[PDB]
Amino acid sequence: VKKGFRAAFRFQKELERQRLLRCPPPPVRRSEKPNWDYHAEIQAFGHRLQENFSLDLLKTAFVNSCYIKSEEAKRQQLGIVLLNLKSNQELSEQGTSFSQTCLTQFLEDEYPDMPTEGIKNLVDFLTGEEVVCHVARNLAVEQLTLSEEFPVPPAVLQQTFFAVIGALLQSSGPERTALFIRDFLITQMTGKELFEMWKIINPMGLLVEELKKRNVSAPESRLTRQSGGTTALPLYFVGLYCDKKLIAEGPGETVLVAEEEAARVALRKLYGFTENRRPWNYSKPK
Amino acid sequence: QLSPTELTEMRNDLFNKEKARQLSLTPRTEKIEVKHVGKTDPGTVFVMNKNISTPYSCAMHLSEWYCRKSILALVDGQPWDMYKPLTKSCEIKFLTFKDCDPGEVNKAYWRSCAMMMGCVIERAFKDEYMVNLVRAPEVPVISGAFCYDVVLDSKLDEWMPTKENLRSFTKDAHALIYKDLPFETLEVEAKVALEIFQHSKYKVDFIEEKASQNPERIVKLHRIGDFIDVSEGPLIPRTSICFQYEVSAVHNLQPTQPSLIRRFQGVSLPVHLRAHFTIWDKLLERSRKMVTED
Amino acid sequence: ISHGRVFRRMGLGPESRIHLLRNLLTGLVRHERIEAPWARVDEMRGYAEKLIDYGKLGDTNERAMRMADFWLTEKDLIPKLFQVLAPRYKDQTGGYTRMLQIPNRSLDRAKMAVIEYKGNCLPPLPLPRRDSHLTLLNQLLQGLRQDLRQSQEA
Amino acid sequence: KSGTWWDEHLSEENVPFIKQLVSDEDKAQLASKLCPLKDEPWPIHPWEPGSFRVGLIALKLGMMPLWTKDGQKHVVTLLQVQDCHVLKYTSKENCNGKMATLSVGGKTVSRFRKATSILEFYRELGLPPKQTVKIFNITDNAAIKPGTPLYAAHFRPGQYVDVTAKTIGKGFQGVMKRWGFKDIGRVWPGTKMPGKM
Amino acid sequence: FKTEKEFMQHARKAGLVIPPEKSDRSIHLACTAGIFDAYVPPEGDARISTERMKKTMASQVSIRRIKDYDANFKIKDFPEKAKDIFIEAHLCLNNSDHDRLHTLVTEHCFPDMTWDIKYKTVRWSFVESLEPSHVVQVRCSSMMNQGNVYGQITVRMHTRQTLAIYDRFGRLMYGQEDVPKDVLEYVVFEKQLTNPYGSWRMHTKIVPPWAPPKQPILKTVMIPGPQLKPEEEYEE
Amino acid sequence: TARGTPSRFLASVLHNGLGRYVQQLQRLSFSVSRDGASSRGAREFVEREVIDFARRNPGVVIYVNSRPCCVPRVVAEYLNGAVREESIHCKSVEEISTLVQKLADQSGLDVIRIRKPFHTDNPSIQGQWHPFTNKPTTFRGLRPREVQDP
Amino acid sequence: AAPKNRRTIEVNRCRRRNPQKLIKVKNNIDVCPECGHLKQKHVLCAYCYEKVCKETAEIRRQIGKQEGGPFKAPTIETVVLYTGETPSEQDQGKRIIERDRKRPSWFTQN
Amino acid sequence: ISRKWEKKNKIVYPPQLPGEPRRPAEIYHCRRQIKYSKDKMWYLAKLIRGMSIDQALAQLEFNDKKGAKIIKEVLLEAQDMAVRDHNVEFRSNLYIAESTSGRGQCLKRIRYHGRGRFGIMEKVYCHYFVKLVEGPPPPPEPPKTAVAHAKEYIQQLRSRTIVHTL
Ligand SMILES: [Mg+2]
Ligand SMILES: [Mg+2]
Ligand SMILES: [Zn+2]
Repeated sequence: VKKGFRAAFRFQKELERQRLLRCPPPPVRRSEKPNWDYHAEIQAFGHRLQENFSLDLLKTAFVNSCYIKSEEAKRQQLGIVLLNLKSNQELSEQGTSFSQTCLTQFLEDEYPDMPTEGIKNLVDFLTGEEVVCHVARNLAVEQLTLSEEFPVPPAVLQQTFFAVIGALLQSSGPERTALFIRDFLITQMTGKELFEMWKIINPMGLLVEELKKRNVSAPESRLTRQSGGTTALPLYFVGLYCDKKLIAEGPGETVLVAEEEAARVALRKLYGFTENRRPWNYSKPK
Repeated sequence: QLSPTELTEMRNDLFNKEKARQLSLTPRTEKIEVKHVGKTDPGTVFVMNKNISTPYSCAMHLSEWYCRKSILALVDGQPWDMYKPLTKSCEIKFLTFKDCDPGEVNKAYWRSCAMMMGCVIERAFKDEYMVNLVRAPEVPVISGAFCYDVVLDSKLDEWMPTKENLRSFTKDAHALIYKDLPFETLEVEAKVALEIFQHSKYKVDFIEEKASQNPERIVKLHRIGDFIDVSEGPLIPRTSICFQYEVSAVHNLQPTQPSLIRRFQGVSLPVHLRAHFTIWDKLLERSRKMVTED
Repeated sequence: ISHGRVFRRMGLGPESRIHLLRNLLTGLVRHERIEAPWARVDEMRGYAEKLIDYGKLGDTNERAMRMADFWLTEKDLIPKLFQVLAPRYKDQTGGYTRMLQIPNRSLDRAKMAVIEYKGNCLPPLPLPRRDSHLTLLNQLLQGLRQDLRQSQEA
Repeated sequence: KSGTWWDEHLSEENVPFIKQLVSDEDKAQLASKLCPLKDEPWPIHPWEPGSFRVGLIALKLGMMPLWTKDGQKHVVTLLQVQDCHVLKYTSKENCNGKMATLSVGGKTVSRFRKATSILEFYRELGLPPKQTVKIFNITDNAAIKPGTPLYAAHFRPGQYVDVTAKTIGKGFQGVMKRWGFKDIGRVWPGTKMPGKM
Repeated sequence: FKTEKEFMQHARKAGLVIPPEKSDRSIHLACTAGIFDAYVPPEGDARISTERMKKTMASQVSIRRIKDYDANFKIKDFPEKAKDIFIEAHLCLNNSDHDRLHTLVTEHCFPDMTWDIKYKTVRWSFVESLEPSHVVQVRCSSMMNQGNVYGQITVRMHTRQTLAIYDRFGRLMYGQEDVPKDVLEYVVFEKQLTNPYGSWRMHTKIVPPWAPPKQPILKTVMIPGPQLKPEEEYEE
Repeated sequence: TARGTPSRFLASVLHNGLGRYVQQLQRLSFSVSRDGASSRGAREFVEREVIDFARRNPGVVIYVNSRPCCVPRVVAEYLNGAVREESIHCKSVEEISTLVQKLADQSGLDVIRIRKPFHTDNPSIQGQWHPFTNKPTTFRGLRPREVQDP
Repeated sequence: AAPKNRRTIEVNRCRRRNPQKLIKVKNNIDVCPECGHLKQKHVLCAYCYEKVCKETAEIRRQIGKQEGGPFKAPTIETVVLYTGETPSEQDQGKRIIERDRKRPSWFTQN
Repeated sequence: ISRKWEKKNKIVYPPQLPGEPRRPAEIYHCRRQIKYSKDKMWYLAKLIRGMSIDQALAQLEFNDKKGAKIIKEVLLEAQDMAVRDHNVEFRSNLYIAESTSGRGQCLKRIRYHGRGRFGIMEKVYCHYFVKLVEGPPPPPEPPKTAVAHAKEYIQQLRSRTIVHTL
């Protein structure tokens, strides 16, 4: 036994760290932890985004139907005043509708040659559960969301995000909300190749249909380049020619894969969604 | 009309339904006192569940050596399947290939091997041709081979299996052995059995024949995977018990005029009774010779 | 190099080896069934077989009596050899003894064998038994044998 | 899963029967190769300078004294040819050698102690399995049809022959018996040390 | 050797002369080993739903002794009180409330209730009471050591209960979670009438032979036969 | 260490700055002792600096909890969920002001080795080099020592 | 020669855990048909052998009582007779050993 | 000393919901202060890892080493405990999940050397630990095939990035 306190106390804190790592506690909501004031957190949410949210509308956006039901059950069993809480169902509908039409107008203006099926798939990806939940989590939406289950279910989180967009639409109008859609949803396709967002099968079939609409001749596949054809690691470049004029060329480990890639390259060029296309313009309208 | 793939689905669905129906007959757990009367572990009592537990479950209570070697069971002195639920309290004994008198075990292996051949041949032929399984003749194991009576399509009357075609049958059979499929058994009334084999006239005749022998009109059905067949006696638990399996030859049985019945023949040995390559060849030759049921 | 060396090296040398075998052989004749290390029982088995052959010469034979006198330390066994063991095997030309490996003994895990004189009163040893003829493999071979008879007859 | 040998599962009745059955076929398989010249033999060419005919596998019976008319003694070794047959022929191209190769087999051995693959090779040839198989380098005019029996009269008195075999194994021996023996910082590769002789 | 005789037989064979111990202090028991006068439940009692006078008289004699120690005691109130004690005791099993359970049950009952379920999960609920419980018997012990007088009251309870026992791994081994089932139980309650703090606590249950066999267990069981040494031969 | 520590690539949170700039710091929690020499700087910071900082950063919510403590601390929480605890023990007001502003400007990403000092999602405008980028094509795509009209 | 350096645990595990050092799995184990206990194919069953030895020891103890001394080996054959058995015509003129037990099923009178 | 292994059997799991697949039972057993070296015991513990309870008992029965009998008794005790106290249905339906040896508390004894030097000899003890899991033995991972090797190699080539550039 060595006399002293500082070393023993420091080692106690060390042991507590291991006790945490060995058994990581079950994650809980931020609202339950210390240093939480809902009203202050709601106000910072708007100012942080440089938006003049209506506090009454913004608070309703975070109220999910599931939360209202769970609160009532808790109150009833623990018998104890009428609750008039309005859910975010109405706001999320307005936000979802505006987001779908706002994103459609944005994409149609940028990519006039994109087919409606392509535009819809991009709007589905941008408003998809994956993209929206990622954006909502990184904007503190989940921390302010009122839900029965934590972590907020993807579906509930997506509904709350569009409800917030609905509150912004009523508060600041369509023009302001559109810049919010552009800054947080349109940016999500940065770096992504078209077919990563819009999933297609048989690109060659789609290419033939699009060329017919344009009256162009059916594409002919030819071997532009070839290397190590009789090896486990071969390389093939396949070029598509219309009237003996190259429209696209694609690489592949097999001739079939290269031919399919060439079709995808042709579709990207036709729809004006090439890798080296003009970047999205974020300059403040002027 | 139902196609091959569709016919199997209908048979399995009716087989599955009756299997569920028999289970529902006893809604609650009921305990039967099964007493082991074997030479080893004498006096053991199994308090198994009625209509759910099987002889194999009793073997699992004793040891793994009982599970591996128990080809058949003697429930109240009657040959019983390892996976066949025990209906009531009784006495149980386990049979192996190396017993002093494995006559019942040898018959079960021969029947199960014949049934395995029915599955291979039924699915081997092209869709265009129609294969009809007449029956599996009961041939003593001392005959040299097991056989199945099949009526091939009229268009194949001239066609005769070649040496390469026979090897193809064995590869399919071995594929069945590799799958290691349990032999499921259902004892159903003749009415239920007739519905499953309505398409085949030969099976309906056989089903009525066996049903008449029994006073309760109950027919034993067996299934390998998706293949359902009618059998006269118990079968081995799994197809993986077979190690050496060959389809020796196919012989046409007179009179050809009414119908051309082709006797597909084969010979097999279990893992426990493996034969040497040289000895296996001698057994293979005599299997090719035609077998006459007596 | 021990090419063609039929005999084992045991005990403290040649003379000790013979005495060790003699003691085992004397015990076998009296008890008719003994258990000892496998190598020693195997080494002694040859002497056990040959001792019966000398007993068949008869007690009147001088050379046979000298052999029994040396190899049987307990003299009451000598009458048993000539008058009991030898007549027992009068019909057999050999194979007087059977030797079977038994589980390794607990102390030193030595490989162990049991050797007995065939025909003793003692309870029979659990001899290994070949599979029944009625087995599936034997029945297939029995059918094959029957067919080869018909073919040979034709 | 466990191991098995040929007669493990045979009954007392079927061990003698199977032993006879496999012995009778062997005797009948060796008697069916006793007339190679009426079984569609390969072309028989005349000997030419530079030709290399096949050899044979023999068993070493022992040694005997032999005397010559000049009064000298000579010790000879008796080599007996037992069930020697040609097993395989390989042409120059496929053999990866300048000369074609003829595979020859030696003493007949039990089929119960041979690998399945080897058992399948002899089944096609129609001969009982052999104990040893050796390769002889031959010219294209010395090719013999696989299955042809080879006899001791393949060699004639007055001829010289190289004889190859494995030497008597002496086990791990010391330098004195192995090599007859009673500083660069390392032992050279190939240094004569104790080892298996 | 477990038995004390074998221990003292081993101790005399070891020369370990253990002297006995005398002290003013002794073990203080709050309950008794068993029932003072076993109450045989009349056969056919479940079927329905001078000797009687003699048996009833014994209860009248005993109830007087109970009144002597506690004057404010009504046998009419006990069935309702006993029902509450029975339900509370079993509820303690659901949450392993042993310290509370000790107040509701005696030291004789406690081991039986909790020992087997030490590493199991018990879910039990009292659905309903089919017929009112009534005090079938009342007995009282004679003066015992330390001047301890005990009173035992047997209450017949016919109730609808639900029981589901899970094993150590959360897997159901007995019963059904929600299905109500009918149970007829005779429950003896004991109280140390001498102790100034004794209270009526569950003591034991009476199981008549005619009682129907209990619910079958889910899993199959193997009862092993005689394990014989090599010399011993098996005999049917 | 580089080999003994983790690493990551240069990144941003939600492409911050592409459409608009969002301050990643959202919450600051201060623990300050009413009595305690080590909290003297933190107490002075709360009196004269916290209010002006709060107005400058409306997006950040600041919780000041005055309680007995030996080591005053500031816990900074970011939008990406990162939590960064710092000690202001015995620090002057200027030092605390510097640390707090430093937390305000950080993104919340792990302060670990960054492999490259640049990140782009579109490295090439003209097509990434491949072995055929600078190889001429040949008539009928014939290979070396290949014969047309085989 | 003394070791030049301490061998590391890494090196020692490679030596100690090499397949050559590991216990080989046995494939010749089987179940005895008579008693159901385990045995090796080439070795007598331990359970069955002990059963024979136990009875053999009792018979030898009985032989000792009849001989009643050393160097008294009989010059005639011996026959063991269990309770309820009488000397056979073949088993006549032979030393009789009486066992106070029923003849074991495995022990068959010849 | 440490005796955590004994306490593992005391863990109680919450009742499983009907949807959840039946959780296999786990039985922990050990024997402390065996008079044997852990080094020698390790080979026996290693041998039965992953075997079925019956296969492990068979192998140990015919093992000459002294540790085999000791481990066999522990295994038989664990098998009996599983069915009796841990609600295991079939005694044969168990396999060796974990089998290890551990250093026991050893005794130091005064020993001697041939030249009169004074030595300390340790009398070695060890612990044997076993964990049995309900169910059949998990099948041994098969050998890596040629197809698997090719897929891995091609995957490595495809993961290559242009190093040290934009
Ligand atoms: Mg020695
Ligand atoms: Mg040698
Ligand atoms: Zn045995």
